Amino acid sequence: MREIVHLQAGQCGNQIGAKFWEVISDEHGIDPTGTYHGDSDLQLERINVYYNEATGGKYVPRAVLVDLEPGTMDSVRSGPFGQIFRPDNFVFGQSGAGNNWAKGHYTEGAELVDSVLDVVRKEAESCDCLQGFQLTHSLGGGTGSGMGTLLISKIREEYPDRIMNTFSVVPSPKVSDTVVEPYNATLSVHQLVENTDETYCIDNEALYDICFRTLKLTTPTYGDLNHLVSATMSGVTTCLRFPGQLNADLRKLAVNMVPFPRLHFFMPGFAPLTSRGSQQYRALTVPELTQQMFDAKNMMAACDPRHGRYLTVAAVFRGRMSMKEVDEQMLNVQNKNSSYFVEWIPNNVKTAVCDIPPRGLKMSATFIGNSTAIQELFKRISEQFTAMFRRKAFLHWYTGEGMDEMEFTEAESNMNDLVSEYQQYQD
Amino acid sequence: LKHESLKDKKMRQQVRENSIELRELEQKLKAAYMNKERAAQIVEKDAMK
Amino acid sequence: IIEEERLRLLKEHAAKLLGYLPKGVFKREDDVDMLGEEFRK
Amino acid sequence: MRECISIHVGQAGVQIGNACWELYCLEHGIQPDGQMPSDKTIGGGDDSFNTFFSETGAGKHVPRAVFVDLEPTVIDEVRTGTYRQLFHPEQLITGKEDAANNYARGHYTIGKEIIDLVLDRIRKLADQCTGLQGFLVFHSFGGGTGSGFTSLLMERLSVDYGKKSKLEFSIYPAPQVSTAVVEPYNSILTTHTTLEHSDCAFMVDNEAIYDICRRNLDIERPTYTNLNRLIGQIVSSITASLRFDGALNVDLTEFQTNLVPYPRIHFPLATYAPVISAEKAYHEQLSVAEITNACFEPANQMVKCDPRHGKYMACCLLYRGDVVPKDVNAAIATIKTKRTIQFVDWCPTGFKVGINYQPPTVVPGGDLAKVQRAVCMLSNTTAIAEAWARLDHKFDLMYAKRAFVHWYVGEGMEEGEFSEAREDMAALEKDYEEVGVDSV
Amino acid sequence: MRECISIHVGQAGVQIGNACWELYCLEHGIQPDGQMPSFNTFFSETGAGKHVPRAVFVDLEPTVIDEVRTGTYRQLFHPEQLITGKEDAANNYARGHYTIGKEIIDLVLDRIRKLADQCTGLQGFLVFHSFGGGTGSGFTSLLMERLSVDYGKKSKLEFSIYPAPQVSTAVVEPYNSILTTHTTLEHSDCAFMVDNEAIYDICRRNLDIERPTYTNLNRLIGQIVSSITASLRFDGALNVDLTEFQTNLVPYPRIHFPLATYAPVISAEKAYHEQLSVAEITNACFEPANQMVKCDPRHGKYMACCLLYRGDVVPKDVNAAIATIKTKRTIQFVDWCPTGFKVGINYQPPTVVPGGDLAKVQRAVCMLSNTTAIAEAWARLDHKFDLMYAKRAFVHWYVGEGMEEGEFSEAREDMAALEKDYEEVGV
Repeated sequence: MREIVHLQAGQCGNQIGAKFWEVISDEHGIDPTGTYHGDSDLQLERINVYYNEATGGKYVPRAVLVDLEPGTMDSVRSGPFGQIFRPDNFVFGQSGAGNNWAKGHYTEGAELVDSVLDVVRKEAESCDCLQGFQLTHSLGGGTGSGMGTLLISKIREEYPDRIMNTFSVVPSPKVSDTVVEPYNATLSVHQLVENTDETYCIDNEALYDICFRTLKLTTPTYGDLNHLVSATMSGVTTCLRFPGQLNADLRKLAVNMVPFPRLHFFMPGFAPLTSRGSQQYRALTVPELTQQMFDAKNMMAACDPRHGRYLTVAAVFRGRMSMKEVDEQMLNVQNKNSSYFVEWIPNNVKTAVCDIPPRGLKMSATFIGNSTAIQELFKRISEQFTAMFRRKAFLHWYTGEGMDEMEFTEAESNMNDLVSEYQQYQD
Repeated sequence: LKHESLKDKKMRQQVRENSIELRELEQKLKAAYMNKERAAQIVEKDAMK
Repeated sequence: IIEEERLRLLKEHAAKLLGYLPKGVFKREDDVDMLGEEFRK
Repeated sequence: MRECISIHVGQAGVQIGNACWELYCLEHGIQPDGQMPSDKTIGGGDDSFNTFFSETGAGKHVPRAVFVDLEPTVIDEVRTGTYRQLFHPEQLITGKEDAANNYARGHYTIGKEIIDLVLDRIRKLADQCTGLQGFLVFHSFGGGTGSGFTSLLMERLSVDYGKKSKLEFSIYPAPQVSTAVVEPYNSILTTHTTLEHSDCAFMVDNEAIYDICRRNLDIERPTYTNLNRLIGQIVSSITASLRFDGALNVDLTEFQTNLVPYPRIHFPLATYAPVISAEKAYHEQLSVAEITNACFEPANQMVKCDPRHGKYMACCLLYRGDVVPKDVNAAIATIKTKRTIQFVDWCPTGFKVGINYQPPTVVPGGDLAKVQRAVCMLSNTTAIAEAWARLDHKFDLMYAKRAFVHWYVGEGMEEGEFSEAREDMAALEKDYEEVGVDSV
Repeated sequence: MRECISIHVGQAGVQIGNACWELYCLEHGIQPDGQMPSFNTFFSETGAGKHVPRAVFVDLEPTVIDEVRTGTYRQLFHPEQLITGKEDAANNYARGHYTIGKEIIDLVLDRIRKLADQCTGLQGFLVFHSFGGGTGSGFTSLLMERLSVDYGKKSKLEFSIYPAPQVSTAVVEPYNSILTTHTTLEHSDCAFMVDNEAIYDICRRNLDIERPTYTNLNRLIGQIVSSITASLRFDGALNVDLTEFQTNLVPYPRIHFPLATYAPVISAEKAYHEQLSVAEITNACFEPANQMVKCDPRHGKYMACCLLYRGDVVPKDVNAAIATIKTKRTIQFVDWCPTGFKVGINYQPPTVVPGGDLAKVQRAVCMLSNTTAIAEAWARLDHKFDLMYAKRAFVHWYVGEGMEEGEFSEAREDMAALEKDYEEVGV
């Protein structure tokens, strides 16, 4: 029926991806050897959305895990759920980019992308009525953001009609883990404006905020942080895999959301989040997750929405719940103030309620907000890109593979009309 | 009795030639014996010198 | 039957090849048929 | 399958690999006989040794290294030592007649009989590679083979191989206490044949390691065996990310594009922060933040050069042990916002962080202790232009009265080659001064 | 029933045959005095439990046969087989042809008759000789001519030591070498050759052995002959019969002189560190060092190349490494031989002699080349003969013992025709 092909790129992508497939498989009753051990009748019918149908009652995913370096996928051949992938799907190379977006776009990326793209059609040929794709990124690198931009445009030219989601992890601006990344995030956003039908941005600095102040962890590994993204990754697609008394699939949440087709950088969040002690003391009602899905502390990107207005706002909810009480508490959010809210679009709210929550909570909520206060995320990278580029710092590495001086300025001019395309609606 | 003997032997032979853990096993054994002989002969020629 | 034949061939040929073996000749603890001295090694 | 070819040269290169390869036989389970022992030879689940060690069909591991010098008395302590039967005997190249502390003797006269021979044993070692990550030259700016023949290898490796990484480890002659008199004629004449044909070259004084040993390791009168354990720990920590998996895995090809702003500024200096004598490791906590604050000190460098008189172009911090990366990123924000640690105003990002899981090991007899985590900083600061204002003056006084030049012009060298390689460092003393200047 | 009869003539012949028959006796399980505590290719069997070689030994100086007749192989042979003359041939082609050999050619041919009536499926003879001496030229010429006009079209293979450029012990060695090449140009099916100077260089270089004796050469020639004739005794993936070389190697009936080598000649102290795979040894066959006859390889182009592999070898490794050799276009193969090679494989690996120096290697190759390079050796071997025969040095003994002055001249022209024939089949 309506099926999803999954794509995972870069070292951050495979770390995100291996944690993502656990929270789908344990939802769907699948053991690490891939044999169905579930309990409910409704569990199994939409296994064709993500998984194939192997012999003897076995299920395998439909992910292809591209990486330049083989030193990350040997981890996920030994992972806790790292066995169920088909070994044809692992695609790997010999020479890594090494955080050079020129080398991850031109030199060995052109040599390798054939081997991925033959596997791409193979997991697309088994589809009946394919619905879209999915991608995982971190924008700061040359191996995942570098391969990813060439992995987006080459899939647009063959399947241009399908709703092609693509995640992103925008780099942390306060302290970066790389020094060459203002060339790398700015060269990738220009390719990410034009081609992707839907994107989300994730400040991993706010993930360090959201485990410290709210979740009260002491030792947050990246693997535990990729749990938090994995709730949102399964949170949006929950109408394609399950029943609904008010449903919203991927296509009903994009074309109901995006006003102008260069404006698809969103800011997500997850509302029922507590420490293990603090879960007991705090109620589980309908407004108490409306308190927290819009709560500026509990956001996921580090762009506070008191720097502008919300164009359109979404919240997919999970579990059986009443619909007066989700409406009157969404009526109240638009009406308690008119400053952070847009005049020329009369409403903002998107609502969706499924019937099966994630296991462990009676209620759940996943937030999507399309804000005008994301423009400072770009004037921050615009000034860091033009600090390096005046004296041409580090540029002698990017030039030597087939890039000239003009390829930064057009990727900065397009990067600098994006703030004004945001500033005009913001004022 | 004749049946017993013939069937048993044929089984053993063909089934060995066909399985596989055995292929790796044989390569390992042959290489080991060979290198053992090599070291022994090295020691022998040293003693001869 | 192929696993039983593999045990027969191991316990016939590999008895005296004690001090060294290649990497893939032993899997999932086949020493119990040759119990006597392989364990103490 | 990833690989390195650790090619040494010089009498101060064989004495480094003696203490370098004994570390890599301890990281793995390898005996000095070469064969793996009984416990690890039945499962065989570990294939982490393929970066450095080969593997023959009869179960013996032979490392990938060739030892070069013209002095036949420091290789002949390897063919009778503990490591007699580890190394393949065709990889210990050794010349009869010496080099005798002349650059020109080791570039034109003697070294031409071995430039062909060592480039056949190199071609064996680099032929098993599915993928070569990079070579590792260990040489010295002191004398004939370590400075002359190294320049002859650089002009023939890159012509042979080309766009392939070749890291370099090198001592640097001390400010005051050095052991030669013809020495500044060499260190000006080996930088000039390395400005083009080496992708990265680390800088170490042996004088600054003489200062850290009276200070940190609490050892009085250190010998030369205790200088090659510290350098041998760094070259473990650079290449540990190839062999053992990590959370932020940083290869060799990652470095050479991530440290150099301009293509003749490839001279980064390095340090190893948690060097503690085993008495004081019992007294001092060694967290992840406080061994990041202890690289930028005025005392834990390895080149006698205090970077207070310079602006940091970039850093490349590599971590090893048990670290969690919330607590790494808390400390790098401290060092950027601290006032004294100067950063160049065309680098607002600055850093490069790497994480690996293996804790550092302990060699028996090593003065270092077992510490749970350890870092290794790599920076190319502006302050290194001070140190050339010391060596290039010492070339100028001797060349003014034309001292010591008559051995060089008679040993197959023209007198003009001192003039063109003197004007060449009259650019690099300026080339640091144009990029340390604030923006206009 | 692939029986071959071996005759060793010349001191080079019997001193090679000592090493050859100790190698063949250790090849099977035969203890050396004859008994045993597939072998019917070289040994007849008597019902007491005794094995008799198919070998005839002959020289005209009694001491070199008598040391065999007294030494440790005294009970191997029927002791009438060790034929012995009275007066030495005295390095004289006329004496070993016309005058002295007329007493013993009848005896050796009658014992050849009795052995060929003992045999039942006869295939060929192995005549071991040199190009240096009187009984290594004249008696071998009479033996080959009489066996050709007596037995028919059966493969009389001959093995020849070859006179090196700067290495000789005689003075008159061009004279009797050009004479034996003239009169044995026609009735030998093939003539393998080896150069003592090239074996000296290989013994210095590959085997790390200084100052070699003659036993250290005859062991190598024994390994060569056993790798030739392993196919008749032991069965393999692709056997090659001994007749197949006649239709395989030689293109025209004066070009039956192929060269040989054997690639894993390596001592134990280096072969312990080095692995020697199939691609390694077949690439190593084609060095100018590791050949066994001194001719400059690069000045000649190849005609045909018959490889014999021995031991554990998988045929795709061979079939890939052959094309890998072919495509280089510096190993010049002639433009009327697109087939190039001819390959055989046998299972049983090369064996080891007690008191030996070649390391026990699992697989080995013996390659039989047919080059154009040996025109330089024929040019120089005609030139030395031309230098001496300008003023009639050493001729008066041979003309007092049986040829006129013109027969040296007609042998000169009948040998120079061959040097023109290479330029014919080269251009």
